Amino acid sequence: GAASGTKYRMTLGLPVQAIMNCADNSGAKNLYIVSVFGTGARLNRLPAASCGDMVLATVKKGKPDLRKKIMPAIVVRQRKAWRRKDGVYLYFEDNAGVIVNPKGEMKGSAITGPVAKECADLWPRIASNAGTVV
Amino acid sequence: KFEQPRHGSLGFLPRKRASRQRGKVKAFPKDDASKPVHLTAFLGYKAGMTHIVRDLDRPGSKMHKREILEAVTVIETPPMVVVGVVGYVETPRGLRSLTTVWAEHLSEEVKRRFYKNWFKSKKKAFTKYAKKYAESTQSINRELERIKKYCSVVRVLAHTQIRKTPLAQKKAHLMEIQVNGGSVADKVEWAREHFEKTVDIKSTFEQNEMIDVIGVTRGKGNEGTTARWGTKRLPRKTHRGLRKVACIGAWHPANVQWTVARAGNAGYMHRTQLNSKIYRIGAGDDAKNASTDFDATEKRITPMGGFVRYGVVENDFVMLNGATPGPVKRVLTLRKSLLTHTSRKALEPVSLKWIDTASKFGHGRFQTPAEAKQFLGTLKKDVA
Amino acid sequence: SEFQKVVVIDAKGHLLGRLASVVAKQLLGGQKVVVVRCEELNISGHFFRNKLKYLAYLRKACRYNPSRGAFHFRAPSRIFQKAVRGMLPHKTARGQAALEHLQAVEGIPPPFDKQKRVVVPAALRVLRLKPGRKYCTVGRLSSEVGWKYSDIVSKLEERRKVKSAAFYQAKLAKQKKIASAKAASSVNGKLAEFGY
RNA sequence: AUGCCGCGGAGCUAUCAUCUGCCGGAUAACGGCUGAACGCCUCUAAGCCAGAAUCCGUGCCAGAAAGCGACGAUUUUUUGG
RNA sequence: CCAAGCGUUCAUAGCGACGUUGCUUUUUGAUUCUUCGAUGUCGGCUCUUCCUAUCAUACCGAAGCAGAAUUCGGUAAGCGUUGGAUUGUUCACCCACUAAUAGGGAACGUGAGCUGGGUUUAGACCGUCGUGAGACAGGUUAGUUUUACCCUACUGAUGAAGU
RNA sequence: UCAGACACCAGAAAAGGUGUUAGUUCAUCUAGACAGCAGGACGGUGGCCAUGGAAGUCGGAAUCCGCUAAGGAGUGUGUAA
Ligand SMILES: [Mg+2]
Ligand SMILES: [Mg+2]
Ligand SMILES: [Mg+2]
Repeated sequence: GAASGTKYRMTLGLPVQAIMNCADNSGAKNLYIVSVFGTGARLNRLPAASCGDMVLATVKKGKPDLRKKIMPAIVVRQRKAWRRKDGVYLYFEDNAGVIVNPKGEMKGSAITGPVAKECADLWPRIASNAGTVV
Repeated sequence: KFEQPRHGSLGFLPRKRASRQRGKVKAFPKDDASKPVHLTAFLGYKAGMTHIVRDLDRPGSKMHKREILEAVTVIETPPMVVVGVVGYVETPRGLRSLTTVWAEHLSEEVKRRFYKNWFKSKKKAFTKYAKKYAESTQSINRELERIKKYCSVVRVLAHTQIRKTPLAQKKAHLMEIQVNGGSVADKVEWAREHFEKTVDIKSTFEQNEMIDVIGVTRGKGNEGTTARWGTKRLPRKTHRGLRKVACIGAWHPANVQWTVARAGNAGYMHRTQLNSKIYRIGAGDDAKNASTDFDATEKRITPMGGFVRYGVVENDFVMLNGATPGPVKRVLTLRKSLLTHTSRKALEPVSLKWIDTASKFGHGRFQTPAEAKQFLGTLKKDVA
Repeated sequence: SEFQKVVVIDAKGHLLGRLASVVAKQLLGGQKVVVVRCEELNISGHFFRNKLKYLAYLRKACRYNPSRGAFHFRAPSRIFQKAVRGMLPHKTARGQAALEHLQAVEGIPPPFDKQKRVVVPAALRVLRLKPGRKYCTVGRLSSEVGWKYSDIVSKLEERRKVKSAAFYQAKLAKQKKIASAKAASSVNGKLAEFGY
């Protein structure tokens, strides 16, 4: 919400309880998805995330200080292929995210690996620290 | 407790098989006498689906001036032949057909519609009516005059030229197409002048027009509630099956309610889908049917190897965006929109950049025979 | 003292239930009844209250299958027919035969516009309702609960009234010539002594 | 008892894929107009407007298997009509 | 309903005792009218519908610059009312998301629909009790979940003709 | 906009209604009743504390005279007072 604008529907790849790599240098390695922002009401349906989505996660492996707490995170890569409006189905080798604060500013300072264009356009702090985009 | 919306719409009941195949216009557009005389509907044949690339013209959108890929449906629409006219009188019990006037000559394909075995019959369908037409030509004019005096609603009887398609069926499809426009007398005069005459798709609809498509959906046979209504799969442990509804009602009312999902027929149902946009009205007489201002390659609208289970589209066609009811080769009714469109999406002019003509019988990689010959060079069969 | 085979009743200005009870009794006595202009019937009480009564009627539907449910007819002559049916033993053959001897219509369709139309004084609004008591017309109630033909009936009724006025004008002129040739007759004196 | 593995057209299928999903009338709460009674005042007394995701329709589905219409041809020189 | 009063000031913005008039109760109880030649028993899952005592969504009203926040205040049930840790559970509290995570009825909706975690007194262990056989405002563990092919209903599927 | 419709009987109350009809009381009433209503409403006194100014018309404490149809230390409008 209030990232830079809007995002098209994307095939969700990361339901709740999914664990994705931490793509940043914040000290974490193992983001565990607890909730997905913007998720409405649907009986039995798991909240699920795609690239560019803000989630709530905990760190399972990494610095002891980062663990045992809920923090916001943004998905930057996913393995489930999704469809761009230009008809291209694309996907990454792994699932990764970066720790952010509620405003969308990165907790870390560098991002390893590529970053989806949808995530980059929505979150400029992620775009600043991104290397290759798509 | 733990609320959820009900499964499926109570507006599409009963889910029986449609009593028809053709596709019926339930409501024609409101008549405006200020406009010229025109048709409000057309009949086509679903040839198949492909996809296009076009540049989106939508200010404020992230994809503005960017390329998008869209699935489209190709409907083969050779010109229809006007063979008659029906007048309807407004009554306090609804519209009533006052009388019907036919053309002097009817082709064989439309006369096959009046028979179950045309071949074995004596072909006596309009033979006495035809003689009336050429005796004095006075009962025809009287019947037409009565439509002018009475009959606030006028509809032409038009049939398809199905023999021009690759379909095995020889019996043509015939429908009443309401004539909207100026004055009942002008409707009748327009109709009489078009007896035995063809009306083609470009005289009915135009590029970028928003229309409705009416057809009978794909047959599915019976289906249990899981697929017919989308109910949740019961657990793996369930004795006596899991593709059902667990509780089909309470005590009191001591009856199964009409709102409970039940196994039954799941297809072949009548549907009118709104707001299909015409992306192209192709012409059957020009060899650049599938060419664009950006793809100059001279190609027509038939994929490599032909439309699967249809054949070659050699006639006029329409290229609606998205999907339509029914399978390949089912006759589809195209109807003028009952709504008014002023949205940017509805009003945007559509200019295609590229139309896929690769084979749909597999993962086809060549748009044309010439492209295949150039990429592969020569083969063992090609040399000799 | 009306034992005629068929009577045609102009329903305009009659109160629904009072006309319904008279017609129902006549049907049970073996009289064929035609009720025309059912859209001009009146029901006492203001419009909103009578609209609410139909809406409450419209709620009553079979819970497990409304296609079995009470069938709510919206047209004015069907609203009248329902009132008459409720006053007949319609689940018996005698009641069914009585009901079949009724024909209720909107407007005055062509069989009946050239026939004499009578009224029922026991059911006339002007005689039965106190002036200033609010009342509604059935055609208006019907049009707001789904009846579709208020406009076509109204247009056809204006056309019928034009023709009827022409017919009446022609009959007025013919009766005038007969009355002139009648009052000038010498036999009027001997008819006077008999009250004629 | 489909031996096993890769790819695998067609078909089926995915909120794992794509398409499409209106505007008219009467109202409630409540607010105005002409206007009194109770010689003034005041939405009310009769009435006229305005007015909600409400209600009723158009639109969409079924089509009365005992609701209906228009139209076509009417066992062919045997025999029936 | 009453109005002593709180509410710097104004008894009823919002609070409001003592009394007094009603509604409902899904509370055990009371009774013992139905059922003991037998109406399967909690919860969960699933699925539909109804009520309104309105959490959200629509439109309105009052207090004070806006901004908001409350009265959801008045109509109104059209349309929604979630993912988890736990509770066998009902209830409940907790982590979250969400526009919002409102309350109820349907034989305390729903077992020839499931499941069988609860209950489940046959096997067995313990605590207290009992001389004992054994007992229980208790705890624990193991313990078969039958049948539709009839009528109707419901879902779909054909169908005779005197006109 | 929830009428009511016949004992037992199948529901009802306190309290209220510018609903509607009908009747009572105090009393303003040819000494000119009410609303519509033209007017007047003298000075002590700008009553004592209150203060940047507060002369009724922003506050504390208190409610008097001579005359007249008419005067009280006041309902206010607005006024920088
Ligand atoms: Mg669940
Ligand atoms: Mg089992
Ligand atoms: Mg294919």
